[PDB]
Amino acid sequence: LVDEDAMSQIRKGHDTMFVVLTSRHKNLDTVRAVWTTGDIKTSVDSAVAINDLSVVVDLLNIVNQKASLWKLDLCTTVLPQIEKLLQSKYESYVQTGCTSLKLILQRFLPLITDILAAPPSREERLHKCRLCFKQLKSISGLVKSKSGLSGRHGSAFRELHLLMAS
Amino acid sequence: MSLQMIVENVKLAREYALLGNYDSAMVYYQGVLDQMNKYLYSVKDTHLRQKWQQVWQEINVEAKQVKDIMKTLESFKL
Repeated sequence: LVDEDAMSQIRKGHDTMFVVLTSRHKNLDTVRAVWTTGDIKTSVDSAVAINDLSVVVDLLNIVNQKASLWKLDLCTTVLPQIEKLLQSKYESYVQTGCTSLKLILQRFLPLITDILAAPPSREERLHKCRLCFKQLKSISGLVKSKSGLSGRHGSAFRELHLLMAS
Repeated sequence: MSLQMIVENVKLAREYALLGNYDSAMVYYQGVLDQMNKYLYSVKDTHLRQKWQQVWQEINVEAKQVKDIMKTLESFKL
């Protein structure tokens, strides 16, 4: 291609890149300022309120690395974000949601099952478990709606369907 | 240098950055700046030199933005 053509093709996207990255960094700075308090759930809630999905993804990619930072309460915020990410056109967004979902299932499903199986302070851990179960059931319905036929992210949804077959 | 290759590598750097794959974005940003540096070295036309240097400045802006985002992400302690 000619120089003028190559440069035009390159320059066309620069203004958007600059603005998108500036805004993303501003939003990450806000989230980071809450994160340093050690209140992980409030940090994630702040990211959700800002409603920059790329920042939710970046933050989950961080928290997905250390399951020990997850409290039961955090699942009530993350599960709805997983459902949203599982409907993304971006394979990497789906993958981030799948990773968060696998972490939650491995860390909290036994506890959730124990709490919900108990016979009729403590009513707060029970309340959180009941909410997590309904949110997990919602994701289960989504995965089942998407795995009967191999779709855009068929491989990821086949794996999720098998994992959640319980 | 192949201009088509430079265009493609800018596109890939930007796509990785937009999708939060900052490690790969930086590889492509630094790689394409090296390619533009080599191309500029061959440019004698003064008008083309000015214009390609301006592209080089703009890509540097984006690359620095990604680097600074990565620094902030690394600041999240687990």
